[PDB]
Amino acid sequence: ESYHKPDQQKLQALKDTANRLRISSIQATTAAGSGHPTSCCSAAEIMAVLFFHTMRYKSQDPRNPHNDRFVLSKGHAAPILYAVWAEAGFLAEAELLNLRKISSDLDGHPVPKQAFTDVATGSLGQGLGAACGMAYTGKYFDKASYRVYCLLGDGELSEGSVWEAMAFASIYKLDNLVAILDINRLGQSDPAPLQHQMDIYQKRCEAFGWHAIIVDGHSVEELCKAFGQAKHQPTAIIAKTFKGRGITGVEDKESWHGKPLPKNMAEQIIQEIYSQIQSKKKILATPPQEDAPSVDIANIRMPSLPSYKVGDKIATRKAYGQALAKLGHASDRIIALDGDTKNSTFSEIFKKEHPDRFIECYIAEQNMVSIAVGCATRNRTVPFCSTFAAFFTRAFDQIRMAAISESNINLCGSHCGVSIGEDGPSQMALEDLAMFRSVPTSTVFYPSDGVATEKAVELAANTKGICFIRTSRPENAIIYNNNEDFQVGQAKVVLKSKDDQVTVIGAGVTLHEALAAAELLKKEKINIRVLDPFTIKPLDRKLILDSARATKGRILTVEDHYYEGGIGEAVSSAVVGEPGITVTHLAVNRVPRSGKPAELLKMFGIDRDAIAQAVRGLIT
Amino acid sequence: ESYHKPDQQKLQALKDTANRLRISSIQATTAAGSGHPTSCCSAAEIMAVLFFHTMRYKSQDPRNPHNDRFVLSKGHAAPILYAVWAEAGFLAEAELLNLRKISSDLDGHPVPKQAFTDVATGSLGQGLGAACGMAYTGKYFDKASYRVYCLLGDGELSEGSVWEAMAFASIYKLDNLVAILDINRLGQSDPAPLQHQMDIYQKRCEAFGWHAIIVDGHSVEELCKAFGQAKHQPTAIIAKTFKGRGITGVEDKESWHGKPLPKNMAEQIIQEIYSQIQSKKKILATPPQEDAPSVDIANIRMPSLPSYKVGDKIATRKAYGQALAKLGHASDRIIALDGDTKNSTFSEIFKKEHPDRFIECYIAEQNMVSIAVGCATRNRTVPFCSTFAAFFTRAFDQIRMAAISESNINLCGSHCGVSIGEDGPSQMALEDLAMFRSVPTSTVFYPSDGVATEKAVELAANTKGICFIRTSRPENAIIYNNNEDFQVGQAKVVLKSKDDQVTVIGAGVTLHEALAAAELLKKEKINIRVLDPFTIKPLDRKLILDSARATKGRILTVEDHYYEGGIGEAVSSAVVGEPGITVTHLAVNRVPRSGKPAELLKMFGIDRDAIAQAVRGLIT
Ligand SMILES: Cc1ncc(C[n+]2c([C@](O)(CO)[C@@H](O)[C@H](O)[C@H](O)COP(=O)(O)O)sc(CCOP(=O)(O)OP(=O)(O)O)c2C)c(N)n1
Ligand SMILES: Cc1ncc(C[n+]2c([C@](O)(CO)[C@@H](O)[C@H](O)[C@H](O)COP(=O)(O)O)sc(CCOP(=O)(O)OP(=O)(O)O)c2C)c(N)n1
Ligand SMILES: [Mg+2]
Ligand SMILES: [Mg+2]
Ligand code: NA
Ligand code: NA
Repeated sequence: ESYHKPDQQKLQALKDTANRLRISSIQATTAAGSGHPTSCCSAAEIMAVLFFHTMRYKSQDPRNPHNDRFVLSKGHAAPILYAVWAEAGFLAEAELLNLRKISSDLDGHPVPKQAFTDVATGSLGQGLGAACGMAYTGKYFDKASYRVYCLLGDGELSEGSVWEAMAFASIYKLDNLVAILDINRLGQSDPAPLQHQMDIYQKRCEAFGWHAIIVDGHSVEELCKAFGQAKHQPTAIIAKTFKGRGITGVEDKESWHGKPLPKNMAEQIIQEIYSQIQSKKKILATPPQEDAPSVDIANIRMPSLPSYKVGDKIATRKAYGQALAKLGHASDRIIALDGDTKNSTFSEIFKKEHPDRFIECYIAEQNMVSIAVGCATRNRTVPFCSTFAAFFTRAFDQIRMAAISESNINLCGSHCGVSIGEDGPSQMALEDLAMFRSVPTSTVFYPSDGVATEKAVELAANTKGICFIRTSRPENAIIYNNNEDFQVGQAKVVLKSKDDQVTVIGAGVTLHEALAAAELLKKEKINIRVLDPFTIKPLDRKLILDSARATKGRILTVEDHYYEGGIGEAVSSAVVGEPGITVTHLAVNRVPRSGKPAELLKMFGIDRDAIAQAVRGLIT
Repeated sequence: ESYHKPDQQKLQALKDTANRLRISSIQATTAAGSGHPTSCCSAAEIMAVLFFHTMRYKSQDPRNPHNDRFVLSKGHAAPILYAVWAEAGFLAEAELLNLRKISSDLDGHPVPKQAFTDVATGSLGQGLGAACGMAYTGKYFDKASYRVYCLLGDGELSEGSVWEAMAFASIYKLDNLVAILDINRLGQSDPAPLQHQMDIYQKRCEAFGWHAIIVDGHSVEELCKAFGQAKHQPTAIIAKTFKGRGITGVEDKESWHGKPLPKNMAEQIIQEIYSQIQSKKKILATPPQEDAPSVDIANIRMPSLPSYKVGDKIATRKAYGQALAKLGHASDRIIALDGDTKNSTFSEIFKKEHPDRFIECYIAEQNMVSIAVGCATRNRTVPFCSTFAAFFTRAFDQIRMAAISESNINLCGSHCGVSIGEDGPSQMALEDLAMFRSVPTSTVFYPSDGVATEKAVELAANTKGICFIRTSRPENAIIYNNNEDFQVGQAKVVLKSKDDQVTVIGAGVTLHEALAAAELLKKEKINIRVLDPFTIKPLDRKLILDSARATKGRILTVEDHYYEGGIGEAVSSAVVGEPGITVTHLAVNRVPRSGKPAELLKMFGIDRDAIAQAVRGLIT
């Protein structure tokens, strides 16, 4: 479809639109008493041209799967996003004045309770990665005509996550993706490092494989032309702008970031801007080509029960890869992402079987999470991203923002705990339960054998929110029958007798250490109840307390994790104040070191001998 | 001091050294049964030339403050680091064979229990940032002649944190810093994206402001010359290498990352390598110019007591900046870092008073933490880095690694909780207590007024480990006298009577909400004990239980944080099983939204009215 080269009246209408967007941005933030009108004003021509010349979308159905996508990476410009959706006819004009009120959904930064928002972007530097996932999905999965546009600030470009996304887009030839850089010279508290050195921005973009075009970001003409032209590779529109453009006395000045205009000033400036608008008539949005496919919303089921054998030995990391590949045969919705760790997480098994649905993300965990979030938007795919659980700490802000984005992504982190052995602490996840439990939409699976792992993968696929599966490096015995039923929030009692002295709660390697402790203790005529949580969040409080009441009130938790935020604290918080109930904890008390897995479990006090000693001390 | 242009015999000795380093790397990893000899072998000429031609250091005193610094960013090449320190005479040869044993300190990745290691680097992409802090310190603080050298992998370059460091180094003109890029074509599980496209690496480095030199990384001559030449700006030595160089049959092959050679193969390959060594005589290290200044190790004390007034209103974020500036007058060791948030965290006050000791880190939280870690190495400075607590989640892996690095850094995160109001959840720290409590070397301060904030800054300065100070946006009343004594692990009872019904534990805004609840409740003839923890980690368990025993065993915790990993869970874990003790929690149960601070405290159930209702329900 041809570029429509605008006439001078269309160009004037785009200028008028940009100026209306400035006025609203000022009105809304002055009404709120907070916000970022100067950050809106540098972007006003960009927004007018994108929404009212370049992009194709259903104005009354912002989530429509055929629409071009727009990602406001510089999310503090939210008031101008809201203004463009009022200009397009989706939002009521009057509602814009309710910015940041508890009575409104026009919140301080964009969030997906808004139909026109797919991802929340208030934490800078994350929007381009989500946009990359949207574009990858458009080109390779949906195979549709929609384009993806992402608006970034210049200060924002200091975030490394942006450059991971830059590199991803050129690796994967995302010629349907456009990044618009609002080079307004200034960040929050000082000039951005490169200021108006447009040539260095261009060199950086080009060095990372993008087609880079420098424009006057306040020229509607130049913007129409640069956006109109497609682009064989990801394209960066490097827009020279002025912060506070159009606000006399404030344009290009420090000390105005995140500062609203006082009422008296807003009124004077708005009259100035208004004087430059030549018509009140609004431009209409133009709709998309409807070529996005249907996607299935049904439950995704494993094609058969697990086929392990009780007593065989397999690491849950390897069971994860097996289970994920298996599930990929049941549904084309499943996609897998990994950060150059596929041979260690065993996501390589999925790649072997389903290569078209595997995304190599390289050593770039931040971006990997953002790609997954973008792929999950509009329910287009069901992503599973993997790396070592320790390296998901590199992506915690992306995970945090994924929950604010109401995203349905699945994360599998391997190599938990000291039981990995010889690599040492840099590779050992000892804080991942703390991390993921603190994510408000999370479900935390900690499968203890291959059967439980397969069941966790299936359950995660069908569970909303941030699903985390903690996998382990040691081979451990299969303990569950293949037809054992598993559910979110349902634990399992894996050993019991009527004379049990203590309820021992373990998971992964420490479950197996607890079972081995039970055998040690049998020699002493001491029986212990052993409980496998299955999910750490939510925790089966009922079965834990029913168990504890059968074992003189006594609970011992043992975990390959630090003391804070893990299993022991979850249990303690669940049962505190319950009459007659006591909880004793065994966990890892400090940064570990290299050695054999069994040696480290011993050193850090979480192996079978440590468990047996704690049990005896409770009995006395 | 002149470049010493080596003769052919010195060059042959450097080749011999490189080959000895290969042999040891193989021997050690084969002995261990794990490790990364192919990653060592690509770097062997680089290591030989750096340690035995270019760098200047005391071989018997690796931590000496005058020494050049070397940072092994690609930390899985640890065996070749160990080998070079044995070659230099510091380590015993025989100890190299004890790699990864629980009986050795030659662990799988480098750690600072090793004298020759300043920062732990097992999580890729972090070493260059630490090296930047070392170089910044050398040039601007120590004003010394030492240089800083950092060896990176090519896959590693996919991490965004590397590019933040690249940009930092050119902003700050770190002409004493050299990055060596081991472009061996391969990552862990596939070729690195750019493979041997040396020109694109050069363009990326140059676009980020570095002087970039492409070399044959297996030519000792070319390396000597490129390292010899200083360099007016940060310099990237872009070394074309082959993974597994020198291992016949393995050089340049996939499927060998992190795979040790079997014994039979190691023996054959070592005989091959050994055959190419022309002399056993070792080269000696060359010592540094001793021009690093003395640094003071004494306690750092505030120059006076706090000068607040009880009843005056100040936000703890603003008290932080005031206190940090004050402390900077007492000692030149204090430095401040911030990520383009200085006007919102109030670190701008320190910048105003002590500009030479403020480091603007721009919107790049990962790198900021790494700069701080590097500045703290060898005790050269006492860093305080600040941003919003929510954005420290962007740096969790750097923080995690800082504890593995035994680093003494101070972090102040503002804008905690829903009480920030209108910006919404992207800015709200609701998981920072979970995060920082899980860091094993951490001390977590949560000051509730300006006095407590000043005391926390002073205590943090003098406390080892990862110190976190949680600051808040609302102005709240000063409640403490200026001469109130504060200590790590000591809480305060701020309201009590002999007829108290409940012990209410709050902090920051929720302390003030609890005090307001106490006034509400007085109307009903209900008294409550109110306790301010001061430190969340470590928690004053004794005062909490003594308090609870005075209030019928009843504890209510109220926090502007999610339920998991915060104050309520810390308290529950501390007191679980204590007879007669109950704990009830109020926290934030889901992702928040925009509104006024008081409105959000109400919506999320943590304001004075919520507290008063929970107290009444306990009494019944
Ligand atoms: C990951 C990350 N780091 C730092 C920031 C902080 N930040 C921004 C805001 O958080 C808005 O999103 C900031 O304004 C706060 O709203 C404000 O500090 C609150 O102030 P208070 O009243 O004191 O509480 S925006 C920003 C600068 C971005 O510059 P840019 O990319 O050049 O964009 P421009 O605005 O010029 O177009 C910074 C540092 C965030 N959010 N994320
Ligand atoms: C932040 C981050 N992300 C990913 C990785 C993983 N990783 C590396 C190791 O972790 C070593 O540090 C990895 O080998 C593990 O030791 C190994 O997977 C364990 O295997 P197991 O036996 O299955 O348990 S190293 C690496 C590739 C680096 O490539 P490069 O930069 O090009 O360096 P080169 O080796 O060629 O010189 C990856 C992905 C880490 N660590 N950090
Ligand atoms: Mg800007
Ligand atoms: Mg490599
Ligand atoms: Na899910
Ligand atoms: Na400290």
